[PDB]
Amino acid sequence: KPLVGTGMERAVAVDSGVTAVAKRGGVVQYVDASRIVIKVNEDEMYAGIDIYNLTKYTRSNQNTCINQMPCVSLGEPVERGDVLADGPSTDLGELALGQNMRVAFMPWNGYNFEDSILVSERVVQEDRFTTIHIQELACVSREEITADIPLSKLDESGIVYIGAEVTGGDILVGKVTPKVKDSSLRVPNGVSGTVIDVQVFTDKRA
Amino acid sequence: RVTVQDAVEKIGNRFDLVLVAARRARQMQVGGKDPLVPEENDKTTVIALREIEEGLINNQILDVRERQEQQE
Amino acid sequence: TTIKAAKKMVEREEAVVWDILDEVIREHPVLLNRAPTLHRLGIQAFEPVLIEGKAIQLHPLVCAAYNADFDGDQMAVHVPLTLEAQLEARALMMSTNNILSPANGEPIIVPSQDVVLGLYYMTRDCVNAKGEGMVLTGPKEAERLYRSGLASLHARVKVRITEYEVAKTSLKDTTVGRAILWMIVPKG
Amino acid sequence: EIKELLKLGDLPTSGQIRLYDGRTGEQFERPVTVGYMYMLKLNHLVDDKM
Amino acid sequence: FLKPRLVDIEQVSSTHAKVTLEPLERGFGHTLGNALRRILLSSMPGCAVTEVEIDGVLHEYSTKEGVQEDILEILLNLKGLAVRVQGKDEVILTLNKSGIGPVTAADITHDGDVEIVKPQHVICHLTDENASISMRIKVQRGRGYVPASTPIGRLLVDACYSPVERIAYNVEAARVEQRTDLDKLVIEMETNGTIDPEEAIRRAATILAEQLEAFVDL
Amino acid sequence: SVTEFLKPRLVDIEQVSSTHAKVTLEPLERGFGHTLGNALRRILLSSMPGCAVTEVEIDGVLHEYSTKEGVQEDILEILLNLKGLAVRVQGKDEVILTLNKSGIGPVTAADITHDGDVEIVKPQHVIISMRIKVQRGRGYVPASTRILVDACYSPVERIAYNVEAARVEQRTDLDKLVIEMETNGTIDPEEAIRRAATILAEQLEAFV
RNA sequence: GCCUUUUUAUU
Ligand SMILES: [Mg+2]
Repeated sequence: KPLVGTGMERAVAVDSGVTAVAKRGGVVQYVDASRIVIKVNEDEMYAGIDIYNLTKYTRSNQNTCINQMPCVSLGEPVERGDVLADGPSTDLGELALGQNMRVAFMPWNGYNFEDSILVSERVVQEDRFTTIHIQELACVSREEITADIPLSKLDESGIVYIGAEVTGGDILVGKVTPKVKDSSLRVPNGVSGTVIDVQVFTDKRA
Repeated sequence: RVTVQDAVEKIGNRFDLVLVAARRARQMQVGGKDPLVPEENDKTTVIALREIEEGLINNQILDVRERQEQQE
Repeated sequence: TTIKAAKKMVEREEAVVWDILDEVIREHPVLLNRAPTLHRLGIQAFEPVLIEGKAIQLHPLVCAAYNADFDGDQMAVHVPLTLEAQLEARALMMSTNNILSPANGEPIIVPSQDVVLGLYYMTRDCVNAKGEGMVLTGPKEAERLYRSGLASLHARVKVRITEYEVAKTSLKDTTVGRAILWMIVPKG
Repeated sequence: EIKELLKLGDLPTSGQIRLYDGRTGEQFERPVTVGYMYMLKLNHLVDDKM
Repeated sequence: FLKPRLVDIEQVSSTHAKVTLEPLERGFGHTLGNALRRILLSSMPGCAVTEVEIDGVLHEYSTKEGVQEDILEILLNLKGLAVRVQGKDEVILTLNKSGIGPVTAADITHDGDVEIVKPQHVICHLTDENASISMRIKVQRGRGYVPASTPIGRLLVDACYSPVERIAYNVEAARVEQRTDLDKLVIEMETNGTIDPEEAIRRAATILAEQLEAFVDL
Repeated sequence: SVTEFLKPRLVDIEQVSSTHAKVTLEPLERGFGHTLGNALRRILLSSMPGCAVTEVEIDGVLHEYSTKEGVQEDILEILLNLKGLAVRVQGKDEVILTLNKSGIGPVTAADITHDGDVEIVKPQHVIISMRIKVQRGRGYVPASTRILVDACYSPVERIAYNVEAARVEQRTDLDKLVIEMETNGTIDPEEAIRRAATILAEQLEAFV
């Protein structure tokens, strides 16, 4: 959370739709990062309870992560205007765009000729500023899904499975043309990481 | 090297210095031409300028070295 | 000794690739280039060294020559391939012989913010300082006087200096911080 | 009001406090202004802008 | 020219500890106090998580059914977990936590050499009774800090091999003993608890003295 | 794995003079090149033994503002050059020194007497019945706290360290520590860092 | 394998 902020900081999170805002207040029964249920009180109900599916690690428009973490514990009662799960870059209803670091306004042996920042290794150690960028690699198959080229990241279907630690410069989704030459796509160098989920829609991965 | 102010005082014009250093670099790349300077681990860019630092390579005396290679 | 297996050696990133790389970039000129060049000094050559981090370390002395602070500006970089173009970068486009601006007689290499601030804190006069009114053998002894911590950086003392044009010596009023500068300046 | 808030903590009323250097180990003659200023990482990252 | 001795070690807790370095000469308390402060933060033997292998979930971002805290913040609590090994640099630790209740560090089953000095460290929270978690905590012993970039289900995390967190030294006045230019140096170390604070100064002085042997060679 | 560290090769050991020298230790660990240079810097300036003059006794001169007759020298210059005297003694700590000059002529360190184990290695610099006391001291003392000259006890005059990047073909951003130094010539500059090595090693034998 | 508009953003 911002150590120095404004009273408006509590209002941006409760007005944004990417942060989970409870429609009906009450105590909670099962708090998970995937979904949170809230037992609706006798006055808030009209019955049943409501559910809130939290979008965990989905792709945004700028190839950036969006994840909704919960902020309440088990058995915690909330009202209608309260927040049950903070969104991305949010904690407990306060918008946390960054992290409060121990900033010393002084030059140190260079590195501050202009307004650039000299950062600690502690910031690199405790993951105080490391973010997640979820990029999209779409595959237009006009073109079979089989990866018969003239590897270990595939489940014998031409499609990479969930959780493979790919590296820039390997095959990701096999796409051969009916002729057999390989004209598929690959991962560019510098974005090596794990896959969140491979959405196949319109054959074993589908 | 670091600066080129010692090589430019032997030739004068700066654009004549690039012409004599490029022709010296072509001889050191294809046709042998081991330099008179002490050879170090630096590339042929500095060797083309270290020869003009003391004045053993000039634009007038490089043309008579090309004709000496043509007579042999 | 081929072009196919040499691509496999680069993409594997083993230990022998970096030792080959530092021999190529030991004295190779590399053109640093801002994307807006509304001035002559927007393209300057450099002799880079291999570092970690995917950002270029543009020199602070030529930062005022680029007229571009370190505000997160993303800008280009270029290299000359052939040897007749590499000598154009060392004799004309290098940052060493780009001291004076083409516009005026004042040099374009001007200390803007921080190095001038470190020079200004040294060249100062203070009363009731640590080590006020003591003799010093030379300008190099002021580095011994300050790093040990018994005397302040600004104290009215008398240091011995050797000025050139041939060497003259006089005992004038010079603080501790200005005596650090005499080992930095040249002889003349 | 901030100097009054500095009187509550163990740190003194002055906004700048004296401290030692990392690679040197000497106390500064001029105290610098340390503090928990809110900083944020932008979207322009060097993994994408290279 | 006086050899400092660790004559007193005062520990207010297992996290924060304070040692004494006496006797040191004047001008050397800021010298030896800064030199021991830098090397303690540079490279010291610390034990942290390197690879996590969880059954079910494959990568480090997918949330698991039955937990409350997110799985990427579980690895942050594993980075704050302070463990100590004695004879083996590679160890395998498991959770096997079932039922209701928050996952604590004391629930982690440890061997005879593995000892967790912070039992109150909370890893995550379990809100489902029938759902359970089980991971393979792999802890390596090293120095410095390594990134996560430098086994599909075995998700890679970054390992922080820093057993200390902050080092506090200051020069104070010592006793006379009929000698001038004599000062007292104490060193306050807020550690994770893996290394002994008497052994923290001792091991940092061994690798300091080993680096000074090349200065004898010149 | 955790006890093994990078040791420097000690290749670039050059000397531009007998007093000034520039050494280069490469490679070193990241974060080690600053602390190995800074700790040995303060040892050579504050924590090392040396030999220098302590008190000046000139006939007819009791104050710092005076004028000598018969010689082409002033009072403010005669105690400044004597502070940077390359004086060394090894047998005893406290030793006296006398100076006798007659007529009009320049005074240097060549025509002076040794009076035992006192050695003078720089007789070229310019410095009457002047008696001075040379005793052993540590580091550097000022003339303001003595309340009658400041003693340049340490033989080195200036030491600065610079750290650049080093490459070991398996790690990156390692420290490459260079050390420029200049002394009075009483000890060798290669021996000056070696003397500071044994001073720091004698402080760590109780820990190790 | 691209190209051109539009929007966002940077100097
Ligand atoms: Mg800018």
